[PDB]
Amino acid sequence: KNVTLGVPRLKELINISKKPKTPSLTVFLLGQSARDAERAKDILCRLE
Amino acid sequence: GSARAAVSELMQLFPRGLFEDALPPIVLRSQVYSLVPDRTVADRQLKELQEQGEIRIVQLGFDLDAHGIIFTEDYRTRVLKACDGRPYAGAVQKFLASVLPACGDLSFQQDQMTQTFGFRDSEITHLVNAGVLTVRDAGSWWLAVPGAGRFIKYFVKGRQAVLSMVRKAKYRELLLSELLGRRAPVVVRLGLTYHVHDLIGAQLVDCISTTSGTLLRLPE
DNA sequence: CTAGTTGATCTCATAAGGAGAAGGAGCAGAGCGCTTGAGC
Repeated sequence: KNVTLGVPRLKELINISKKPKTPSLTVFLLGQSARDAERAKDILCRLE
Repeated sequence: GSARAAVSELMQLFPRGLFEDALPPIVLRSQVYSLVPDRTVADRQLKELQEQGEIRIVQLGFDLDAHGIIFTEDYRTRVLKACDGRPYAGAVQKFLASVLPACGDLSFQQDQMTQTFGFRDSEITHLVNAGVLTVRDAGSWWLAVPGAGRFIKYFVKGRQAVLSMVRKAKYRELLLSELLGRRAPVVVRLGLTYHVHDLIGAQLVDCISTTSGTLLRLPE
């Protein structure tokens, strides 16, 4: 995807931004979900 | 109906121990009119009895006609036991020995206080420190009673409370015998008997007599 | 100590930003002393 980078993100960091321009979550899976695809897409549906 | 008698009864009602013997027992001019039917004369008796030096009528701020009464001797005896041991205890004693027995006006002018009583412009803060000189305006100030804050807060709270329940009462009437018989509400602590006298004087209720005692109603 | 004089000194006179922080509004509900108030 697209993630803010560079001077804009550096400013966004120095002045705490209550509303990040591109907020994101890096989600890692625990069980079979991490290996197989059906369960992982299921978790995606559960989260989106 | 004697104003000397009238003021005495109210004095007895006062919850003396409730205020830890610090505030002198205040009685209102509103409840004075309750005992004495002819108000026209009640002011006249208290007027000469003011300059007679046996009463102090202090102006309060809960309404425009707020005039409280403090016993002179008790007003004296209580200020020393409150002022002494404090930085302001200095010239308040002078105020007592000079101003009180030489004047009876409810508010003192700037030129009056400074010249007639020989007061400087530095010690005047000490009287403002603990309820001795209020603030009427730039030029004048009403006489204060120390520790009057708590009283009026409970007094105003009580007046509202009694008024509210009277209105709530079915058909908007409530027999006077039904106040004394019923336990006083905990919201008002100055005494249910104390307040019912106040609305009578304030004419928020009328003492309507009937076969079943006397009744109070909101004005129509 | 007293007048007289000399300057100072004054007075009066005629005409196609933003991000954030701070205040206040309005509604929304919880709680509670109260005032009944009526079923067993």
